[PDB]
Amino acid sequence: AEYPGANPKVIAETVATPLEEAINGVENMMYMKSVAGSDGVLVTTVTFRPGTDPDQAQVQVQNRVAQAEARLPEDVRRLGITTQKQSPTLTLVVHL
Amino acid sequence: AEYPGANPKVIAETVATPLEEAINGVENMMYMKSVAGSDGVLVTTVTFRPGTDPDQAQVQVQNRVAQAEARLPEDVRRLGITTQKQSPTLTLVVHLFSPNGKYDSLYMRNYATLKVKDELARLPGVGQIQIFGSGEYAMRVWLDPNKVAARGLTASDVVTAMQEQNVQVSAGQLGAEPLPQESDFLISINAQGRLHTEEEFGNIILKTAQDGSLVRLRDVARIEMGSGSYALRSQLNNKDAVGIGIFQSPGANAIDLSNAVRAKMAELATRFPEDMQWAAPYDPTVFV
Amino acid sequence: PNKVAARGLTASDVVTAMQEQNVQVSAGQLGAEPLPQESDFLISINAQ
Amino acid sequence: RPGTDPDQAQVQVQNRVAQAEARLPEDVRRLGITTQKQSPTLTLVVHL
Amino acid sequence: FGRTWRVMAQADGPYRESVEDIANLRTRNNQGEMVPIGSMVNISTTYG
Amino acid sequence: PPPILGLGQGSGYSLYIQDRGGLGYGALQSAVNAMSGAIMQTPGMHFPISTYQANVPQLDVQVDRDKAKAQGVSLTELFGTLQTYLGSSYVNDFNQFGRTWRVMAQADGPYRESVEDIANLRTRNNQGEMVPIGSMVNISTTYGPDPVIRYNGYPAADLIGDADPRVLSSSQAMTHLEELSKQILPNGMNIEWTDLSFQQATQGNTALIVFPVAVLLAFLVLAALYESWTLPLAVILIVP
Amino acid sequence: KLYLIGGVKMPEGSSLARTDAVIRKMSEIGMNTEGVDYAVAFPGLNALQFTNTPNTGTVFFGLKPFDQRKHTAAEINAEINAKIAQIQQGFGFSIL
Ligand SMILES: CCCCCCCCCCCCO[C@@H]1O[C@H](CO)[C@@H](O[C@H]2O[C@H](CO)[C@@H](O)[C@H](O)[C@H]2O)[C@H](O)[C@H]1O
Ligand SMILES: CCCCCCCCCCCCO[C@@H]1O[C@H](CO)[C@@H](O[C@H]2O[C@H](CO)[C@@H](O)[C@H](O)[C@H]2O)[C@H](O)[C@H]1O
Repeated sequence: AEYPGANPKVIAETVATPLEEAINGVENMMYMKSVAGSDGVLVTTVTFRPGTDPDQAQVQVQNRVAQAEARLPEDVRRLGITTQKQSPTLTLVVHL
Repeated sequence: AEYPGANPKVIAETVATPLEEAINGVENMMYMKSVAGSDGVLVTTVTFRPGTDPDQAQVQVQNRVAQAEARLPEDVRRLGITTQKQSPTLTLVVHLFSPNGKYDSLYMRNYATLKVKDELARLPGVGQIQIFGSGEYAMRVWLDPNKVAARGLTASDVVTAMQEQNVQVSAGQLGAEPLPQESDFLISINAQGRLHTEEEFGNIILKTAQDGSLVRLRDVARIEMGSGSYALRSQLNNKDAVGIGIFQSPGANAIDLSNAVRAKMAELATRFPEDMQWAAPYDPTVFV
Repeated sequence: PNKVAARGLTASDVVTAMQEQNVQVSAGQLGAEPLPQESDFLISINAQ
Repeated sequence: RPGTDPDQAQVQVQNRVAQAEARLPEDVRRLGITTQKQSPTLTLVVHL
Repeated sequence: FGRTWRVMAQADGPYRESVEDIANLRTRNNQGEMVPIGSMVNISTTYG
Repeated sequence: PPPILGLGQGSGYSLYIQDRGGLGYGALQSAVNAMSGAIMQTPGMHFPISTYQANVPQLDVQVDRDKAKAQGVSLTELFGTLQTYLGSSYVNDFNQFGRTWRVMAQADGPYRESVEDIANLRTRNNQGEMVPIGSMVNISTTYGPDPVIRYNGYPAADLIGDADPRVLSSSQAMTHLEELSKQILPNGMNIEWTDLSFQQATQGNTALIVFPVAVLLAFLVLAALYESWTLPLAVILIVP
Repeated sequence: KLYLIGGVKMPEGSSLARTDAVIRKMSEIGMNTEGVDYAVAFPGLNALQFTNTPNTGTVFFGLKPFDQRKHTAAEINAEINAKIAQIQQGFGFSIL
């Protein structure tokens, strides 16, 4: 999520807490963390039990986030939250 | 769905009806029902053919409500509408209760929200926990219409004052790009405009008087942190209480899970304030 | 549009008028909480 | 491909449109994007 | 308490107990005057 | 680097200290400092590393709403000037190169470099004149964290450290550091494991049943081949 | 099933306070009943829909285990039902 111009504290209190509240209760979530940076960016990582289906995890998390969106500040809504599954399978890195 | 202050009639007409028009035809659905009460809450239950994947059913239903949300009333969707599969098998119901009377159902229910809810839902085997009693905390500003009208003010004026004066805001940084030369320091700026207590809310400025004095919210309203819902009470043994319904996820060990939640409650025992204890009035695993 | 303009009205004017005069409204109820003395009746209010 | 589970395909395509929404114009993201498994096969037609 | 909650604005209970309480709520007209709503509305008993 | 992508260090520990009572960011930083000292003075593990730094300076702009109403400037116009000028404002999208990109409005760099710059941006009052906002704001200095970290819904700080498989294996270094967490501990603040540690902290260890049943199966098929409940041992005891 | 399900419907248009009074009365009736360990009360709860209506209420009588009871749950049901049939304020019931 992006809150352009926001400091870490306002991001944590007005973006991270409502999102964590809407995500908590998703099945097979073993833990989660939230990182709020001075660049106006929040990265929330939800890690699930091993053997979980990452696609079902992603759709459930994204659904809870979508329902929490309305209680988020207007410019954050306008920029749009994104949910995506993180992959560990780095194969190549290419530089220009 | 929630529609604060709405008649069951218009909840059915403008919230239940368009939703139902959207969810109808969903895959494997057996039937759906919609109950709209005078507490402003709509509950729509969609029951599917046995053997249907519950998670798949949930994603399809939320797909259809997502299509539907555009035509719902603004205040309905501003609160959000939640789609969730039901865990049918109850494994244990616990109660937080206050035998003497220090704590009311509001305090105990929100203590459940804050201290035991999250640390129960992460136990190995639960599928769904449910809270029954009072409601979540809410900053209630109880207006007196007569005093509001006396100062030449309207309800809309008061609401716009609360909205304009209770906001966070993003104050940016000092020394960020673009710059003709490299900066030495980066400093973030905080400009807090969010209120945290009843007194600050009461200190909201509404208008200026011919007196020249500042007309304030506490001049025309009683401010409290009360409940967001006054629709359901909970008592255990005629003492104020809040009931927690624990539902296991299919494939779990119900005996082991009930033992686990009981032991967890005994662990949170160390951190309760006095005059608040807990009970398990019903245990359905004993049968097995 | 000729008649709408003849009344000095714009398409936005008529559209917003239609927005403002066909709308659902919530109107609460009489005898609801909080009360210092417990109420006997709860009477829902419908505004259409 | 033939033999692929249409439900898994639906969920994956849905996840990826969800991740791509932030790279689209705001006017599009506002109106929402639908993702349904579907066969273009008109199985029959009923005439009134 | 680390969480987020709604702040709500409503009339205090004792001011929404009667029909006349509804008729007595006031608002602003096109000349700045405070007028009660009872003059422009009809309030009827019904069942539902 | 790590042996794998996605878990953490090699042998060792990943830990999170969280505050459940509201002790504040300074208390968390003192907790992490005292801990890291304790881990260092423990002979095996070196100084642990974290991303938490509560001593990041910043500026707090409080507003005098009384003076705001006295001067006739709206609170939302004040916050709006702060927002657009200092924090940038998202306007809308535009299409170029066949793609869609953001339009951002912000004060140029060298007009948001000093506290006088904050005081110097101007908003309009009810009399319609343009007034500097510095008269109504009180910019002070404070120290906080960047980034703000939360773990399991509570404020928290991470702590990942190197191991000493030649001194203290991770399994009992875990309970060691649990003893330290009880040691350096305020009530309402606790620790929780993450990455491999969480596994080791919460695993329903099954090896202690796979090893027996394995040797049982071996002895049993040996007995079948040997027509004896006593000859198979003559092989099972030669492996150690 | 180690519990009984009792409830009340009050006259249409009643307030939740009246239901609360009636529910408290039947709760204490259940307590003064032998073998009923608990009187779990939810005034405002409609048992058929588990929605909230202002003129209905529910109370579960949590029974003691049989080895400490000396009455069958049907007999507790009959006794509590005869006791709460005396309430004229509304229509109260207790079922298995
Ligand atoms: C004795 C407790 C266990 C009973 C077993 C439940 C089986 C009954 C059929 C299943 C239906 C349960 O339906 C349940 O409705 C209740 C209505 O209070 C909701 O419960 C709600 O209670 C409070 C107060 O109203 C709300 O503020 C809260 O957000 C929500 O938890 C549950 O979210 C829903 O799951
Ligand atoms: C010459 C060019 C070399 C390019 C090398 C690119 C690979 C570099 C990898 C960096 C270190 C790998 O080590 C890895 O670090 C990441 C990032 O913190 C950790 O990742 C952790 O945080 C990330 C960030 O949200 C989570 O998505 C993840 O679930 C969690 O485990 C891994 O647990 C650890 O295994």
